[PDB]
Amino acid sequence: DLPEIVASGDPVLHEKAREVDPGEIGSERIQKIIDDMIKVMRLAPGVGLAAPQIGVPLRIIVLEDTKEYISYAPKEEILAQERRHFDLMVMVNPVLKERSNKKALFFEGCLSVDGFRAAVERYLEVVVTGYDRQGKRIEVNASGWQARILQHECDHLDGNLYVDKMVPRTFRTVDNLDLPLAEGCPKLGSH
Amino acid sequence: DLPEIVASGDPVLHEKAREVDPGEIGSERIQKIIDDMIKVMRLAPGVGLAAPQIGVPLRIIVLEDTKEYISYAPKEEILAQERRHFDLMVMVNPVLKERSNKKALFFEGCLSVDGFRAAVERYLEVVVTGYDRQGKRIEVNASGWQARILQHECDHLDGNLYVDKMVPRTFRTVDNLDLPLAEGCPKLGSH
Ligand SMILES: [Zn+2]
Ligand SMILES: [Zn+2]
Repeated sequence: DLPEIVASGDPVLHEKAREVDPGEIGSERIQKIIDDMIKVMRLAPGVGLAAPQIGVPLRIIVLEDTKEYISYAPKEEILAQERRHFDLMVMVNPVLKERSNKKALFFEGCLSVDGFRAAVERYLEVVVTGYDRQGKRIEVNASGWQARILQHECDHLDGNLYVDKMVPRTFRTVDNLDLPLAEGCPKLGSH
Repeated sequence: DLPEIVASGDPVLHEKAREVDPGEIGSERIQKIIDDMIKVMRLAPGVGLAAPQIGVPLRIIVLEDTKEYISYAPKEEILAQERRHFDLMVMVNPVLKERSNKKALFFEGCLSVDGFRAAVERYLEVVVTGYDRQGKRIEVNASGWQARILQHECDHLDGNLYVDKMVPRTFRTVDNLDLPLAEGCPKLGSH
């Protein structure tokens, strides 16, 4: 039977999650959770999902950008965002940190806050250490849309949601997403 | 037929509205708009509504708390918020200023962002100058839930929405509204 995605308000989403004990990473209990996450993330079509997003107070994140997800989207868009597909990925106790201060500005969404989008700023290049699905210890280096997902997803693990990181007055309805930015709003894009 | 409430994203909501020319206040054109607002505000049951919330880039706000709106709501709640009914009110080119530093923390919502609530801080006592429905000049002094509505509604006139003023990690689904605050969050209520 499957767990649902929790929405804002639910304390689990706005509280620091506990590090999963390496070694228990291989645990069936945990491997289950990881599978659940992966599934849900794919279920309601998404590219990221943190344990807390399903009631699990653990530091576990799953991510993936399939060329089919990207398939459907403005070529010029996909370009500017620097979005590229990347095989499913799982990280327990990830520890993220920017590889450089270059940043970018685009809209984000979260399955815990649907119907809405907001332009938030993220680091363009980042590096995340931590363990992989098998309790093995990995160092993933990324940039572009993948770096954003990592940041987004890792924040979830600290109780932070994009809404408390968005630029003023860019917040909007999924539907009005393509509407013009209000004057005084930074323009989208990189450096 | 009637105008609909615009949702975030729509530039009108995030841009400073223009002062309505005193004298045109009595204008039928404007008196219409004021009526529309009053209607809509009552239509989808609400207590505040700013011109921009219906595509009108003007500095006009309408508000009203009926003992019937107040009717159904926790007696201890209504109490703590210091909410009291007040006859419909209309203000063009209102100019609001706190009467004192004292503040309070409660959840707010906006018809341009439904399904969501967030705890935002407001001034407990305030004073708003400006004209009334008839182009007549007024000075309204308020406190409690009425002061909040004034602030909320006036912000709309400057392109500011509560989301860019909410306390971090209190944002939530209408449904999860009664859920516990996450740890590290200020407690609701007046000092
Ligand atoms: Zn999310
Ligand atoms: Zn509002």
